[PDB]
Amino acid sequence: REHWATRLGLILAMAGNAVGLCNFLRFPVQAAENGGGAFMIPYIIAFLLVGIPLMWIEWAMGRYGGAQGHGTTPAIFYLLWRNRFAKILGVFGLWIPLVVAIYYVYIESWTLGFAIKFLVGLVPEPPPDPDSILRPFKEFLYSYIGVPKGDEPILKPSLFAYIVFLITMFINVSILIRGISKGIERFAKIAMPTLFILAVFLVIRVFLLETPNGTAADGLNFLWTPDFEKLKDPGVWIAAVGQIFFTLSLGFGAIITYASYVRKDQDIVLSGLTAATLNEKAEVILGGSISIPAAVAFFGVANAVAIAKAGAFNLGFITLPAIFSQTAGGTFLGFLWFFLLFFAGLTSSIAIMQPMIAFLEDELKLSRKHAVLWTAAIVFFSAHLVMFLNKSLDEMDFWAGTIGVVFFGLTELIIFFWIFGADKAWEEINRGGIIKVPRIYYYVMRYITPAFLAVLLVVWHWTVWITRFYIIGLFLFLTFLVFLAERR
Ligand SMILES: CC(C)C[C@H](N)C(=O)O
Ligand code: NA
Ligand code: NA
Repeated sequence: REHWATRLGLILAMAGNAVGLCNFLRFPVQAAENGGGAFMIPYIIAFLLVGIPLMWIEWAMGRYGGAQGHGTTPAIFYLLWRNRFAKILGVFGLWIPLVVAIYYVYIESWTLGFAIKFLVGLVPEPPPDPDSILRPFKEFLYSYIGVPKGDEPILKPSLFAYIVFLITMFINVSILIRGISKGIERFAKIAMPTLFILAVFLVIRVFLLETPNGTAADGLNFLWTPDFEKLKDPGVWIAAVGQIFFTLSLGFGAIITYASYVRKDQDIVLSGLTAATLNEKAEVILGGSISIPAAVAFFGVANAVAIAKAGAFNLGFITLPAIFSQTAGGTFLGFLWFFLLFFAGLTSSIAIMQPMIAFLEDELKLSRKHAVLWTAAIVFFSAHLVMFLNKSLDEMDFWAGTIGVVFFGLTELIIFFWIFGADKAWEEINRGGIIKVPRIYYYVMRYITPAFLAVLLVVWHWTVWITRFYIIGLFLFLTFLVFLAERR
């Protein structure tokens, strides 16, 4: 079984797992929609009551499974809970990452194509009224992905977009087929410093922005001024816990698969804490200080919130490049932004496609080459439904990327800390750690986190069926594979 070569390499690979498109695309939108600073206070709390404990739990479950040669949740749930329903629940740990990747890699291909076109300078040229500049870029995006012009929910991606998607899939395959250390870790050691440097440069350049409508400091103040009145609103807590799940890759089965290659005796407490802290630094500091500060600097706080309500794609692929186009060297700055997004999306897509590869390797005894190639074939085939059927991405992100991840985090917490045991799980978490988990977190993992998640869950066109029917089929397919494994 493969193992990580260096501890720093493991930290950077886990950071690349956590640091992705969400940090720079969803967190600005979710923070601006929930009142700026009024969203930051619960988010941090959700990081302390939900994020870190589930991170440690997934690390421990991954290492525990990998010690016995099982990297995926169908087998790890059965190890922690000897029951067929445990395998059925673990099938979600393969279904969620695959379905998520099916469109995540397409968005990553978007970022790659935009980076290419901005480096070559094949960008729209607006004339010297905000709509006068936003419309050329908007249409620029609409021609790339093929937004429907009429009532039919049919997408028509450009040939360049399809070729760039092929290239993105090829890059993911070239990274994954080389293995854990020689592929994921080696690429992480290069991509993470690049990501941080690009994010820091963009943060500085955006902080240097100022128009008669405001400054980037105004956006930073809007994002960092606490509003204790909105602590009463449950929707802020819903958004905060959901964003924590999305940014820390919790409930996607990826952290478990990555930790399954950590050796039996290696540390998981300090390592996972450092990885989560790096991701939080990148998203909260760097990711949050690019889009929203520039939007506030060019339009003010109210118009920036109104633009953020339009969606993550509209802010990341239309509004920010249009804003950059009004500054000296703005095309190159947009190229830097899209290259940052592409490296983030790549370091996340390899991580969310690794679970299926690990399942095929451990449970069906497929070689790494065959496993990577078959996973790539499945993802590339299924991605056409997202590429051509409108709102299929929305359905996949709702069922697998939103409901599925939260329910799966709750399920893994219940299986590890209630079914498998509380003292056993705690000792497995703290075994071999450079530092020890604070004792209070025990009562956070056993009582506070599941009750929090349950309370928040409780308080929380026909073509959609086309997507649903498909992804359900995928689940069945995966189940059949599990069945075959059990018969082998
Ligand atoms: C699906 C996950 C890889 C997403 C990742 N946590 C991100 O920030 O984009
Ligand atoms: Na993240
Ligand atoms: Na990443």
